[PDB]
This record gives sequence, C-alpha cells and structure tokens, in this order.
Amino acid sequence: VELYRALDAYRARIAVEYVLIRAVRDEIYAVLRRDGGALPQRFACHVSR
Amino acid sequence: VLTQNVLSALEILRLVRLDLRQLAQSVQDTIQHMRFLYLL
Repeated sequence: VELYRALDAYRARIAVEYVLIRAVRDEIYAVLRRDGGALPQRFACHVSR
Repeated sequence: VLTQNVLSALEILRLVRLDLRQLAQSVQDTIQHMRFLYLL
C-alpha cells in the first residue's frame, strides 16, 4: 500500500504540466463556445474578404 | 539395510514439504503484489 501511495504521489508530480495544458485547451474551447465563433482581430495583418 | 535410510531421508523430506509450502506462499504473495500494484 505504501508503494501504491508513493506511485500515486509520483503520478500527481509529473501530471502538473499536462493539467495546465488541458486547462488552456478547455479555456480555448470555452471561450470559443461563449463568443459563438466570432474572433476579433488582435494582431496586425492585411486581410482579404 | 534400507528402511532406516528411507526414513532418515524422510526426516529431510519433511523439510522439503515445508519449503514447498513456503515457495507456494511466496508465489501467491508475488501474484497478489503485482495484481494490487500494477493493474490500474
């Protein structure tokens, strides 16, 4: 049981960057749902219709 | 000239049976160890 808990703590250790990545991914999808897919321009680039 | 030898070997074969029981317990213990830990 001690090795099991130590393995779980290790799992929580290495997961720290991936949970942040998923936080950003879910944030992108949540903002995209909230806005309705309307993206405003925030970076300069001449665009064509 | 033989029965004494076969019983004097049985005197160690009892320990052999003990070691068989010990090894079987070890094998079951290892299987339980692996099954508990490594199968998420």
